[PDB]
Amino acid sequence: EYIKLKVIGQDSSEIHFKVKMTTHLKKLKESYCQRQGVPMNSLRFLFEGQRIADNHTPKELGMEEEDVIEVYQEQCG
Amino acid sequence: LWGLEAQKRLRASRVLLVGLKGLGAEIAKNLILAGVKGLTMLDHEQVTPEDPGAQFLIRTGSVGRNRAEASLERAQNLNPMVDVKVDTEDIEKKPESFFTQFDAVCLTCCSRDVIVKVDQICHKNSIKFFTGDVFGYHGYTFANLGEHEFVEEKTKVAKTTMVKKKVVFCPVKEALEVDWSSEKAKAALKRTTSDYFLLQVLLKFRTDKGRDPSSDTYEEDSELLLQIRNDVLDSLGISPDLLPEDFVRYCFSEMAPVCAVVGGILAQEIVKALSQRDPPHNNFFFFDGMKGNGIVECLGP
Amino acid sequence: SRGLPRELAEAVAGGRVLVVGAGGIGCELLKNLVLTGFSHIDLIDLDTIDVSNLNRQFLFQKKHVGRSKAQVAKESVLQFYPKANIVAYHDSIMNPDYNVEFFRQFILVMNALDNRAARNHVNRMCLAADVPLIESGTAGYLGQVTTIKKGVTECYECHPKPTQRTFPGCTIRNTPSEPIHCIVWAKYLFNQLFTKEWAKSTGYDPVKLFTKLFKDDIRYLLTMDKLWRKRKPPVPLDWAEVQSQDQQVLDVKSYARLFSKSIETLRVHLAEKDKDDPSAMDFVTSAANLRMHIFSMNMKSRFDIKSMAGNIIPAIATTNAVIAGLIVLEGLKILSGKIDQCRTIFLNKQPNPRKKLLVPCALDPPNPNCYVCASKPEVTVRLNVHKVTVLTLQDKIVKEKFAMVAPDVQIEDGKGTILISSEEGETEANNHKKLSEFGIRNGSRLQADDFLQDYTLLINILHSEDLGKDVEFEVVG
Ligand SMILES: *NC[C@H](*)CS(=O)(=O)NC[C@H]1O[C@@H](n2cnc3c(N)ncnc32)[C@H](O)[C@@H]1O
Ligand SMILES: [Zn+2]
Repeated sequence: EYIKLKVIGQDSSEIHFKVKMTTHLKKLKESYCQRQGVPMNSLRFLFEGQRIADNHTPKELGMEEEDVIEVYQEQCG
Repeated sequence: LWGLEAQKRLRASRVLLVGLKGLGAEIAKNLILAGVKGLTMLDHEQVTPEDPGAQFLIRTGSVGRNRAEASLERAQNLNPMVDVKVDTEDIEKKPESFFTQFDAVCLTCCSRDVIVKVDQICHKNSIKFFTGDVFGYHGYTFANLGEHEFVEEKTKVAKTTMVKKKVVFCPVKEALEVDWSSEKAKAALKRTTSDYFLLQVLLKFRTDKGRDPSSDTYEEDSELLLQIRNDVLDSLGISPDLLPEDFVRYCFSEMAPVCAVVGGILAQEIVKALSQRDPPHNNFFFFDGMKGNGIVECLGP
Repeated sequence: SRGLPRELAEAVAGGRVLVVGAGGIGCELLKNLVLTGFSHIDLIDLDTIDVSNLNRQFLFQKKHVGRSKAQVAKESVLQFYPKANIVAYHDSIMNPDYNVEFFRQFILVMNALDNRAARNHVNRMCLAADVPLIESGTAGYLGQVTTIKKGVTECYECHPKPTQRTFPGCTIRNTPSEPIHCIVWAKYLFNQLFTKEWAKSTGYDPVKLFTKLFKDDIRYLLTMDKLWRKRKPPVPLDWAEVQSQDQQVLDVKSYARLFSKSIETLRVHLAEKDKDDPSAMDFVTSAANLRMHIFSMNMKSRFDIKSMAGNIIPAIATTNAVIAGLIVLEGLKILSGKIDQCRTIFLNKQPNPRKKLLVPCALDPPNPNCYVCASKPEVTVRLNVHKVTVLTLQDKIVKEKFAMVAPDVQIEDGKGTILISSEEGETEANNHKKLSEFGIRNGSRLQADDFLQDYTLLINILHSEDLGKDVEFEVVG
């Protein structure tokens, strides 16, 4: 089964992903990183306060339909 | 017509700030630098021996002088374009006519009863209401803007443009006197931070003792706070085990860093409200400087 | 100056702390420290003050314009607490004077910087000193605070930093380091025009305005050699000199003419009674590149400046207050011996689904692969050996990219031939010479030491004559 996930950045920005529940979340992270034009380990992705690792899946993390993934990015200013 | 109109709306606004201790100092400094049309600092109290330091707008050598009066020079010096004013009279005996000259009113150091009254006055006269206090490592802000309209730009959504939005706030009395016997409130209870109920405890202290808990009388205040903890939580249908005993040792006096944090958030909320540019935090902001939590709760409805 | 338990208060009153940077965050931090009971504070900042009611500073006012940031911050705070022992340095933290011995004086170091190269240096200095470092940053409503401790947490360089696409506007810059500081200055100058009001007196003369902020103002900055002793001095310009001798980077004469062209065009706009119109952007391109040339900085094209200028996030002073307050609160836990309670704290614009505006996060352990804080760190660089010289290696590959300050470089071969010497007057003649003349090519290894930073980096070389347009070196791994 597929699940649509909301990925919300610090600036209230929002991107929606539709991802296979058994597929590693590394794909979602590398896709989002490509959209922001930033390197792989440049941001952190949290779900329920837990850091989403490359080999994590929605099934393993009990992710529901329309659940929110939070993005955090270091400010150098 | 543009975000430039939000700029001129702020620069035409007059704010009333009550209470010129640590938190009020921070709020004044922030709002003045921002460029409000003017700010009126209201305090009835005089500078005490332990005030010139902790309050950076007060000069060393001002003990015995009115706290708001002694703040004026430093406060004005920050921005000559701001109309910085003082009021030495008591807020509790201030007529309703006085408030109508201000776009926003921000209360610090006031008793619950003064908080509710002034809030009720603002709503009657469409004035924007704010309150906030610091207690040790804890600090909070509350807003009541009633029917509030703002223009926030919404970032692109793909799988940026401006949009008008209306948010409805509620009176402080409803926000403070929440009924927890309801079915909706029971499920809300688990999600509600214990800092809300801590606020309830400290308000009762302030109303009864005429002051906040202090480092000088730690042991007596600490005993009364535990007594109030039971008398407030049990009188709400909530098991008094939500606030642990160790809460007493983290809510005394005014931590300068906490004023910095809570004064920074509150001031910005005042700015947002007056400019009508960004979505103001709906209702409460609770900060615990020991845990690094900044929570926005919506209570009252 | 008490508000917290005896052990902590005596720790705070007796300890000594370092604040690096005296801008928005710094000035707020300083106040927060003195009001908390920190009585021994060192404050360093290289820059001088430039302020106007276009953007207003906490401790900095019009009477302070042209003076040291750190000194004025010290003087301003001394008026609140007369008893604080504050040492102000008008200098760069990358001055070799501020060595490991200097850093061991402090029980806590707090960052308040706007650039990467300096942050990198402090990171390494703090690891070498074995001293807790509190790292902070801000942009608009957003910002974070974190804690770096050797052998416990990740260093400032354990993870790749997002390459800056959007630029946080900070408290007005006077001495340019990055090319963005000139674009901010030009954008700041543009909205300060369209002696403070010299244009309204000379009749918008593009030649008279040229000879004031690009002649006198910078010659006035040369009176103080506090920065100009080990760091590269700025070169003043005269209008009569410049006359004498699209993504295209142009020469100084053209930007001086476009400067006079922009002023000739924009004054027609002023006659009546924004950044989109070409003439407005033509000013920004000129006044910036002009300052860029003065401060030994490579000039940028219109295309690059256009997108950069559009990416400037406006400053929100209230956010810097929040962060400076969070820093001190993290400081208190460390000096309390409760580092295990420290958190990486992110600030949001709006509350998240979990109703959180401040988001605390567990501190991450050291990255075993980090090229800085790991034991025996090693990298790999691909470059053209027949084109790139030792000077290009030193100033743009060893010092710029890998952020070294006083490096010493020798070739790995069981001989140790000194290519680069930090000690002046040893390998000075090697600069112009090509790297291949020293027997360096594919497979060669370079052991670079920065004894100031107390840091060894092993550099692997892979040679390639093909790199592309405007490519000199490429980091691989
Ligand atoms: N992004 C947040 C705003 C940054 S700031 O608060 O304005 N601080 C900038 C301030 O720090 C100084 N700085 C930068 N690099 C420095 C070195 N190497 N040494 C000393 N100070 C240094 C700048 O001078 C700015 O004033
Ligand atoms: Zn590291």
